[PDB]
Amino acid sequence: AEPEHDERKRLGLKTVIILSSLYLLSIWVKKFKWAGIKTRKFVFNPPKPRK
Amino acid sequence: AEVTQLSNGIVVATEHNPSAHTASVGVVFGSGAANENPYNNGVSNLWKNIFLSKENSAVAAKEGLALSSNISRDFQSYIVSSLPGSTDKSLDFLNQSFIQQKANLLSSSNFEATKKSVLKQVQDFEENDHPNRVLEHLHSTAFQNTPLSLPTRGTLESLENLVVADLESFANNHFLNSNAVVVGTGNIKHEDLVNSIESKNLSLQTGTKPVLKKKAAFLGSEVRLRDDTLPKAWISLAVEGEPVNSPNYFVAKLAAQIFGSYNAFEPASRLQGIKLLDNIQEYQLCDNFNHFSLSYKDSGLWGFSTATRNVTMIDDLIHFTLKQWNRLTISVTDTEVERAKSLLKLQLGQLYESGNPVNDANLLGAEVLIKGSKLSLGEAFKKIDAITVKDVKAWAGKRLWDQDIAIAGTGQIEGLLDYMRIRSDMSMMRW
Repeated sequence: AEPEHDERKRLGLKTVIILSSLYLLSIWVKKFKWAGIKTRKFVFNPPKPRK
Repeated sequence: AEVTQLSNGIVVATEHNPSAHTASVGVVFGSGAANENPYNNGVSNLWKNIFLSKENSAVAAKEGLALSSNISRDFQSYIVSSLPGSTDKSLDFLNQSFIQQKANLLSSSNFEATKKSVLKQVQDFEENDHPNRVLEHLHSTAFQNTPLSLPTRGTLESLENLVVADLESFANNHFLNSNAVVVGTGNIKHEDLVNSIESKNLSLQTGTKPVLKKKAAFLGSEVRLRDDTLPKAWISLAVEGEPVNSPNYFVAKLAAQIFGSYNAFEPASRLQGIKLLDNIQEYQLCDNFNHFSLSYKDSGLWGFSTATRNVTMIDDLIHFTLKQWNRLTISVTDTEVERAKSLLKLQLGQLYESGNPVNDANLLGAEVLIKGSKLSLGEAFKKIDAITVKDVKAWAGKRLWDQDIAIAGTGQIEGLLDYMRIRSDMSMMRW
């Protein structure tokens, strides 16, 4: 039905390993450069009431 | 015109200069608005203003002599100008009204009037001014939780909680004899060398200056005050400069002169300059530059500042300035280094040789406390003629290649992209 079982499984294993590693790296980098805004703090000040 | 030091209880340094004829004895303290913790911020300011009000009122009616002061980070600069031949009266007054006694000046009514005047002044400085505001914010953001970031003036909340006792404690813990030079800039020669040593011309509480625990640090942050009511914008980049007494001070100062100043409303400034000025003038990208490299004992800051009427093209100004800074460490024309050397020589010559003795007194005190001995401008010329493109390349590669930047600008800043297209673009070029 598919004379490609062995090669398919091997390529799938290679691809899943590469993709898993890449996905974890992407998680880390997203945590990294998004951290410049996921921790900013705002402090309000009541502006002087004059107009 | 030679500077003479010594160490007899109190360091005494003199710089005779027969050109001018306004003798100005002085006193300089090496601990100002940095060696004090944030909760008592404006004590130096209160001292400054009580001096400048009541002692100024007293002196002129007593004799003929003005008086001034200053503070930058660690500088209780404190100068009593006079005529060439009346310095003994100046020292007598300085003895009898600044180091002792500290009780007749610190009256309740006088202190409270000073308190309200200081509050009003800091308030309208926070309201009206802007470039100095963003500069103080830059210092505050660069040195978070470090005894260097609190402003020279202070904060109203900090000001309101001071009456006498903390001011007295600061007086007894920083007016020592260990770090108190007696500058003599003007046209005096040796009377300052002898009269400063008398029966009791010696600061109270001899001892040492209490050293702070933490030293300094650097980390990038924003303190923007985004408000659309004001017309223009304001930005202030920064990268960690070179601390005083380092073999990189002058090369950093040169790197703070290649770009130079600018003012887009002058026929003599829009036309000369370097590649960025050619690239900006096509539109009205900006309206002002101010390149500077401030240095302090703890650490130093290589500044930048604009004030742009245009509010939509902020990012392009930032990107162009960053590309110039990026390529400053890859290729500099030798003629650019030559022109920078000449211009910087002019700037130092103008600064150190101003006709006003007060500024020379300030700088002499600064160097004598920090370096330990004044570096004559002649040696500055000889040691700057040897600065070659290799040295600037090395220093720029050390201090300006993927480094933390601190930016803090008030006004209309919403057009400024926040932090990644203002930092990660600072080396993007394929070096």
